[PDB]
Amino acid sequence: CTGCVDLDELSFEKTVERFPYSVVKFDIASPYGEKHEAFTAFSKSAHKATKDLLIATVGVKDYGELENKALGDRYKVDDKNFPSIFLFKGNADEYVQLPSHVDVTLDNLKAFVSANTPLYIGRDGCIKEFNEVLKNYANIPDAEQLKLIEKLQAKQEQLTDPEQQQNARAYLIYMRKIHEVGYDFLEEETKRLLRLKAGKVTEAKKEELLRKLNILEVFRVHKVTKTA
Ligand code: NA
Repeated sequence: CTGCVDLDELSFEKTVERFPYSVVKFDIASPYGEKHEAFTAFSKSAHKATKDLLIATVGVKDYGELENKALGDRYKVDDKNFPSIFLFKGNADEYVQLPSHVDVTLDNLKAFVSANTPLYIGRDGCIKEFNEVLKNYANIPDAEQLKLIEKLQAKQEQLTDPEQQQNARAYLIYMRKIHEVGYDFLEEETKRLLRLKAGKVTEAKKEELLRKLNILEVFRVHKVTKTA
């Protein structure tokens, strides 16, 4: 899958031991289907979020020299019940396995990382360096809102990743609209977005809307404390 590093008997231990954390799916060689697609989606997500996590695959072949059988056997991977998902903590000796009962989904894989490492794969659309300064934005004073607009506008112009540049536009719109009209903007925009999301929409269009809804979520506050 895109971003998934496929490892073998020669590369596995050496590569795992060079990253702070690795998540490895052991499966048949040339895997396919729902769990693999989830692992693919996971690779994409993890990649957008961090550089300290290796996303890797090991394909155990049933043919010829049985490449990677020894590797599978080192970790006692149940080859009657592929795929098997492992998380390694910086070397090939210190690891945890994904319980065999847990469905191999994008959500469950994100959860696996966050339960077993200091790493966090955020929501699609989010930008961590924006989020870290935006807590409680709707409630802070106008001058501090304007300072943050100027700051994140400067950050946006430096953004080199195309998705982050697009997602930054939504952050800025929301920052400006909330500064202009106040927290009522959250409800307005949530209803607009949900009307769209409730229409007949393609998967791509849904993903676009969800990214807007995820960025807008950053602006929700538990309590409105600023005057409207
Ligand atoms: Na931008």
